[PDB]
Amino acid sequence: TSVKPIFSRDLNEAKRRVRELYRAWYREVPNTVHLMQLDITVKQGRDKVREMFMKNAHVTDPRVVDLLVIKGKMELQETIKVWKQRTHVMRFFHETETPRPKDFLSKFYMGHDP
Amino acid sequence: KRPTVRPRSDVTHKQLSAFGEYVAEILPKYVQQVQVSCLDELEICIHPDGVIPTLTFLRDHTNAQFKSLADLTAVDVPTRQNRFEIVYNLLSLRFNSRIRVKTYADELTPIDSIVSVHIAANWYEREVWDMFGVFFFNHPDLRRILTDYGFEGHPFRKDFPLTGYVELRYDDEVKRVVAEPVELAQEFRKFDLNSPWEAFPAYRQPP
Amino acid sequence: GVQVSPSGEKITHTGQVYDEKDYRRVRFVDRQKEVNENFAIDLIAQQPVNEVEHRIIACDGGGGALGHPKVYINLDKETKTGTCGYCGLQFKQH
Amino acid sequence: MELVEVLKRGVQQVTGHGGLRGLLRVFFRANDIRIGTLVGEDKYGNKYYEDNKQFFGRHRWVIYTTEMNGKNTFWDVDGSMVPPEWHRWLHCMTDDPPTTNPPTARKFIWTNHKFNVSATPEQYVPYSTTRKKIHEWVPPSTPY
Amino acid sequence: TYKYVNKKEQESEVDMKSATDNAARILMWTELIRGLGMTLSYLFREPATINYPFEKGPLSPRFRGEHALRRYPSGEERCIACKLCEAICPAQAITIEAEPRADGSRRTTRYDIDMTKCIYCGFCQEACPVDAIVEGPNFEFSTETHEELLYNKEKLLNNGDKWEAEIAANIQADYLYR
Amino acid sequence: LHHAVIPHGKGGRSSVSGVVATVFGATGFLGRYVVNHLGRMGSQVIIPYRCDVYDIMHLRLMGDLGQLTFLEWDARDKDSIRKAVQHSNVVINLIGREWETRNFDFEDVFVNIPRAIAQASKEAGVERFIHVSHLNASMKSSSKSLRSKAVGEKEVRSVFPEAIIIRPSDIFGREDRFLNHFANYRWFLAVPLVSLGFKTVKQPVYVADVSKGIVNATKDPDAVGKTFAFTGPNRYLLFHLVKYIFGMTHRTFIPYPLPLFVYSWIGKLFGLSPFEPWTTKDKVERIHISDVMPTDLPGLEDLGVQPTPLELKSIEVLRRHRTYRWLSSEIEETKPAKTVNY
Amino acid sequence: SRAEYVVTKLDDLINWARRSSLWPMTFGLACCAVEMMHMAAPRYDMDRFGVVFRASPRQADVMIVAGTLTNKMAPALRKVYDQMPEPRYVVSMGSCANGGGYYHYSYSVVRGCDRIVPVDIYVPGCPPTAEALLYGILQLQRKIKREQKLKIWYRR
Ligand SMILES: CCCCCCCCCCCCCCCCCC(=O)OC[C@H](COP(=O)(O)OCCN)OC(=O)CCCCCCCCCCCCCCCCC
Ligand SMILES: NC(=O)C1=CN([C@@H]2O[C@H](COP(=O)(O)OP(=O)(O)OC[C@H]3O[C@@H](n4cnc5c(N)ncnc54)[C@H](OP(=O)(O)O)[C@@H]3O)[C@@H](O)[C@H]2O)C=CC1
Ligand code: SF4
Ligand code: SF4
Ligand code: SF4
Ligand SMILES: [Zn+2]
Repeated sequence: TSVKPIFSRDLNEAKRRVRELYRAWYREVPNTVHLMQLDITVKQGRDKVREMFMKNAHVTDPRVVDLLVIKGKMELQETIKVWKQRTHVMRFFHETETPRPKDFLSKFYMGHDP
Repeated sequence: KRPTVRPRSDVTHKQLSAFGEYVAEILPKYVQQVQVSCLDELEICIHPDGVIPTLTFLRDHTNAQFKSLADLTAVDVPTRQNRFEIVYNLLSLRFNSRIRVKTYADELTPIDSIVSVHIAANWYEREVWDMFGVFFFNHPDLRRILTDYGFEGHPFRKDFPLTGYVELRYDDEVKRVVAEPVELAQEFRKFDLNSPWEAFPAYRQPP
Repeated sequence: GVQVSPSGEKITHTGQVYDEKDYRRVRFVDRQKEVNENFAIDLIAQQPVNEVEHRIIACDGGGGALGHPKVYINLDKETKTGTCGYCGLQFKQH
Repeated sequence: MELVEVLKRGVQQVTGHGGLRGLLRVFFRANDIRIGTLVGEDKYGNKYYEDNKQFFGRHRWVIYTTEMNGKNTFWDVDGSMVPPEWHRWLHCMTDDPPTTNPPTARKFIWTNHKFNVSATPEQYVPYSTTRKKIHEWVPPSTPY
Repeated sequence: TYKYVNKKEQESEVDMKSATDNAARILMWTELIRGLGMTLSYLFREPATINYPFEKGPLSPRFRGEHALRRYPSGEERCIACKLCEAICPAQAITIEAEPRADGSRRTTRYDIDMTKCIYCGFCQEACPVDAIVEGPNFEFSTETHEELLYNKEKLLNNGDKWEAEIAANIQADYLYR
Repeated sequence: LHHAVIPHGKGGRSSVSGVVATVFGATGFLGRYVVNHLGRMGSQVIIPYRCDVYDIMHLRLMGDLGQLTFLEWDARDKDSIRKAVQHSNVVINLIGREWETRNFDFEDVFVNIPRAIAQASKEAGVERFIHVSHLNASMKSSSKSLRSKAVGEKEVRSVFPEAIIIRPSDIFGREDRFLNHFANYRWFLAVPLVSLGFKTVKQPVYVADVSKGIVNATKDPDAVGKTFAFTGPNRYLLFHLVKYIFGMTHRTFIPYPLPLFVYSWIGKLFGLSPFEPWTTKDKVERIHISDVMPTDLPGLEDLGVQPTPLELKSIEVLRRHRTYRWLSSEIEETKPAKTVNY
Repeated sequence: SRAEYVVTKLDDLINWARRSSLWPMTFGLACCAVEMMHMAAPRYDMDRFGVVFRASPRQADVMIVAGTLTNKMAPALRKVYDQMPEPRYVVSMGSCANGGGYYHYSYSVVRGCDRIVPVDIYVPGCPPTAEALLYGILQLQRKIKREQKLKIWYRR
C-alpha cells in the first residue's frame, strides 16, 4: 500500500525484464555446455532454466521480481564468465540427492517428519 | 583517581554535542536523533534519502573533513520493521575525530550507493549485499564477495541458521564436489546464559 | 574392576561393554578398546579413614592451590563417617 | 695452529664412540658425531647426552634405543619414545634432570611408557563410555 | 614526530670525483658485491638447524599441547562433572554426561574431546577449579586417521597416567602465576 | 532387532540405516560405487582388502566417522572371513577377475571363494547374501569365466539359500574395461570384430544402476530367493556400438573382420603378461557372445531403479580418449547407435 | 636369493626413494601455513630430509592442507589433488582441516578435508608446532616405508 518502486512501475514492466533474462539464459546455455565440458544436453539445461524460473512464478510484488531479476543477472554474470565451475552449474540438477518423497506413507515409513 | 574504572573527559563530549547541533541545524531535511554516547562518540541518524548529501557534506565541508571511510556495516534487527541498521564510520584527519552516520533499510527499501563519494565503499556495499540482501542503487558491479558462487541466502541476517542449509563432500559417482542438505554428526549445543537479574537499571526498559 | 563379559570384551568403570548383538564391536577388530585399569572407586577405597580431634575440619586436596576448594566437613555422626565432595577422603573423631 | 686444533677436535669426535662399529652406528643413525657428557640412561636404553658449549638447540640430545617394546627402532626412530621423565629436560623446560631431580612416584603412573601407536593394533579406537539410556520391553516367552 | 626515508635534502653538488665514484658504483656492480659478501659471510656461520628427533626445540612449563585428566595422590579421579569446561570451550569440543558413581560421588560417565575442534587455548585448564583436565606438554601424537583424535574418558585418563611426572612438575613451576 | 540398527535420519550422510555390510570386491570398479551408495545414506561398510593401503584411500572417504572399517584378509586363509562377517547383517560378493593367475584361477575366484564366504555367513548368522554372477553365466557356455560363475551361482544356493544372485550385463563406467577396452583399439590402426560385429548383441548397464540395485536389495523385504538380470535398455549390435564409441571418441573407424581362432591366439599372447593384461582369450569369448533376452526375470524396475541409456552417460567415460580439436564436442553430434530387439 | 626376497628388497628401495624425495606443494591457506614456513626455516629445515617445495602440483608428491577449507576453495583443492600424479599423499594440518576446527558449526566451511580428499596422516593443533608437523612428515615416511606393493603384485 503506497510503497516505493525499484526498477518497476508495476508487474508488466518487470515481466519485460524477466523475459529479457530468460532470453539471455537461453542464449548463454549452449556456450557453457561447450566451454566447461558439461556432460549434459542443451535441452535439459534450458529445462532447468525454465524450472528455476517457474519456482518463483507464484509471486506478484514487483519489488520481489526485481530483486530476483538482479540475483539472476548476478548468476548469469558468474555463468557467462567461468568464475564458477562445472560443480556449481551441475549443483542445480541435484544429481546425488535422493528424491524427497511427496507421499504420506513413505514419510511415515522413514522419519517422524511431515 | 579510581584505578579500576575508566577516566572521563568533558571537552570532547561538549565538542561533539556542539558539532551535533551544527550538523542538525545545517542539514535538517535528512537528520534524526543525534546523540553522543558516554564514551566520547558522535552518532548521527539519517533518512536514506540523505546518504549522498550527508556523506558528501562530511567529506567536503571545511569544518568537517571526513574524507576517509573506515567501515560500512549493517545490523539485522528483526524487531523493527526496517531491519537493517546501516552504519558509516568516518574519520577526519584534520581535527583528529571520528563520527558515525546511520540510516535504516529493509529487504525491499534499498539505498543510494556511495562510490561517488568514497571509492572504499565498493567492496563494503558488495559485502552488505552478500550478507544481508540490501540492494544498492547505481553501484558499478554489486556481486557477491565472500560467499560461494551458487549460494542461496544472506548469511549474517538473524533469520539464517549458523550451520547453513547445505554441505559439501566429494562423490565418486559424479566426480564433483556436490552440495548436500545439512546433516551434523553433532548438533550445536546452544546454551541459555542470560541471568534473570537486572544488572543495569539505567537501561531498564519500562513496561 | 576390569572384569570381562561373556562376549569377551573388557568392561569399564562405566558398565558399557557392547552387547553380543551390537555391530559396533567391529571397530575393535585387529585393534583394541582403550580402557583404564586404575579405577577410582577401588583406589579411594584403598585409603585409611583419617581420625581427627575436632567436630568440624577442613579438607583441601593436600597441596593448597593444587587441591580443591577448601570445604568443611561435620563429624558429629557415629553411624557413618564424613566424606569430602571433591575428593573421597573419609574422616572421624574419637 | 688453529687448523691443527680443530682437526684434533675432529679426531676426538671420530674416535669417541667405541670404534668404527659404534662410530657408524651413531653417524648413519643420527647424522651427527658430536660428543657430550652422558647425563643419564633410561630404563629402555636411551642415552641423553649433553654439551653446554653448543648453542641453545643442540646442547641436549637423545641417542635412541634399538628396541623399545618390540619394534626394532634401529632406523624407525621417533620422538614419542622419550618418556615424560626426560621430555621436560630434553625440551629445555628445566635445568634439572631426573638423575638429580626425579619426579614424585605414584601408584597410577605408567611404569612402561609407550611409543606412538596410530597404525598398529594397541592403538586407540573411540566409543561411547555411556550405557543404554532407554530400555525396551522384553515380551513374554508364553502365548496369550 | 616523523622523519623521511627516501628524501634527499637537495641536489646540485657534483665533481669529477663524485662522478667517478658513481660511475664505479655502476660499471663494477659495487653494491652487488656487498650482497655477495653478505651471503658469503653466512656460508661460514654455525647453522641454526637441529637434528629434530634427537635434539629438540625449547619449550616452557606453560606450553599447552595434548590433553589429560588427572588424579589425586590417592589415585582418586579428580574431575567432578561441573561442566563449565564445556560451557566455555569456544569450539564446543567437550561433551560431558554424569551420574553418581554408586559411591555417591559426583563423577562423569563421559568426557570426550574432539581434538579436531579444540583450538588448544587452555581455557579448560584455567577454568577447572580442581586442576583435573590440563593441556599437557606433548605435541607428537599425529595419527593416520580422524577417529583417533576423537578422545574419550579412557584416553584422557591414560594421558594423565602417562604424563603426570611431567604435568605435576610443570604445574609446580607455573602456579603462583595464575 | 538391536537398538543400534534402527534407521534414523533424513536419509543421508551422518545417519543410520541398519545396513552393516561386508563388501569383498570393494577395491575394484563396481565396489567403489557400492560403498559410495552405502555411505551416502549412512551405513557401516566392512571392507576386506588384500591390496596396499594406497589403493583403499579413495574408499577412506565416502563415509562418516567410524562407518568405514577396513581389515586385511586372504582367500587362502579362513578365519580372515568369519572375522569380517562376525557382526554383519549383509554380505555382498563382488570378487572377480578377467584373467587367471599362478595363485588364483577362475574356479578359485568364482566358485571356492563364494562358497567359503557363504559358509562363514551362514555360520555367523547373517540375514542376506548378495552374489554377483554374469547375465550369460551358463554351464554350457564357451568361457571358463562364465561356466565357473554359473557353478558358483549354483554352489552358493547349495550352501547358503535365502540368497540374492544378481546377473548384470557387461557394465560400462568411467574406469570400466568395456568402453575403454573398445576405445583403446585406436592405438592399433584398425579394430577387429568377429563377423564384423553382426550376429552379436550387447545390452550394457551403468554402474550407478547396479549399485542402487544392490543397495536397495539389501533393504527390500522381497528378493530372498530371486535372481536378477541387471541388463539396462537399448539392446545394441556390436558394430554399431563400437561405431558409437568411435564417434563419441571422435578418432576414426577402420573395422574389418577376423576369425575367432586367430583372435583367440592374439588374446592368449596378450595375456602372456605378469601385469594387468590388455586382452585375453576369455575376454574375446565373452565379448563375442550375445546377451540373453532378459525378460524372463525381474531386472532393475522390479527393485527400484529406472535404467540409464548409454547415450546419456557415455561422454563422461569417452571424453578422456578424445584429442584436442574434439574434446569440446557435445553429446548431440554423434548420430546415435542403431537399436535392435531380435 | 628368493623371488619374494628380491621383491621385498625392491619394494624397500622404491619406498626409500619416494620416502626420501617427497616434494610438497606451496598450498598454505591460513595461520598453519606460517608454521609450515617455520618448518621450512633454518631450525627445522625440511630440505635436510629431502623435502623441497614445488609450486606446481604435477611436480608435487604430497599436499599439506595447512588452513581452513571453505566451500568455495574445496573444488580447487580437489582439482589440485587430481592434478597431482600418483603416487600421491595428503597431510591434513591443524584442527581446521582435520575436522572443522574453530569453524565446524559454520556455513562456509567443510567439516574436514577428509570429506573431499583422502588423508594419510592428521596433524593436530591450532596451529601445530613445526616440530609436530615434522613428526607428521616423518610418520608419513614411516608409512611409505611399509607399502608392500610389489609383494602383493607377486602374490596376486
Ligand atoms: C685503454 C683505454 C681503453 C680501455 C677500454 C675499457 C674501458 C673500461 C670499460 C669498463 C666497462 C666494464 C663493463 C661493465 C658492464 C656493466 C655496464 C653497466 O653499467 O651496468 C649495467 C647495469 C646497470 O644497471 P642500472 O642501475 O639500471 O644503471 C643503468 C642506468 N641507465 O648493471 C648491471 O649490470 C647489474 C646486472 C648484472 C647483475 C648480475 C650479477 C653479477 C654479480 C657480479 C659477478 C662478478 C663475477 C664476474 C666473474 C667473471 C669472470 C669470468
Ligand atoms: N564389466 C564388469 O565389470 C562386469 C563385472 N561383472 C561382475 O562384477 C563383479 C565385479 O566386477 P569388477 O568390479 O569389474 O571386478 P574388479 O576386477 O573391478 O575388482 C574386483 C575385486 O575383486 C578382488 N579380487 C579379485 N581376485 C581376487 C582374489 N583372487 N583374491 C581376493 N580378492 C580378489 C580385487 O581386489 P584387488 O583388486 O585388491 O586384488 C577387486 O577389488 C565380478 O564378480 C564380475 O563377475 C559382471 C559383468 C560385467
Ligand atoms: S584448550 Fe580451549 S578449545 Fe581446547 S578443549 Fe580446552 S577450552 Fe576447548
Ligand atoms: S574437567 Fe574440570 S571443569 Fe571440566 S567438568 Fe571436570 S571438574 Fe569441571
Ligand atoms: S587450526 Fe588454528 S592455526 Fe590452524 S588454520 Fe585453523 S585457526 Fe589457524
Ligand atoms: Zn577433599
